[PDB]
Amino acid sequence: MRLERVLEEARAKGYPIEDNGLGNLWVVLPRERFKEEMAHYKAMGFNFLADIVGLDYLTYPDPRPERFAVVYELVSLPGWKDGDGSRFFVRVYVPEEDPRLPTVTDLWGSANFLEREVYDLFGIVFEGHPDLRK
Ligand SMILES: [Ca+2]
Ligand SMILES: [Ca+2]
Ligand SMILES: [Ca+2]
Repeated sequence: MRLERVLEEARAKGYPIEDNGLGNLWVVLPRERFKEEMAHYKAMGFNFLADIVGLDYLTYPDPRPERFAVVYELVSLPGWKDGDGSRFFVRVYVPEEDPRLPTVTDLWGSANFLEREVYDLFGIVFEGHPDLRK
């Protein structure tokens, strides 16, 4: 199952893993490794980017590595016929000094809309997005 492999790689690379006991898993990626790993997840068969959620930790009581984070919902869709239903979240922290991430619109077509919603809401730039060049 793809999710086993995702977690094995995260453990080996020292990327933080989080669970909520309800079957939801998070892998925290450093911004410097984000695009390479997203491309690897696509190659592994996470063919559906379901969602991107922007987060602002300003005013919440527990310190985080950065003010902002972006969360991606990746899915291996159970169908034709590889694809096993694996689903997990990627979280990447984004510095307030440089609120910027690589686009993944080259990997998933749903990213066009999802990234634009986050840019409009938080001002986080998805560099390379067809609407956000320059
Ligand atoms: Ca969902
Ligand atoms: Ca969702
Ligand atoms: Ca959503």
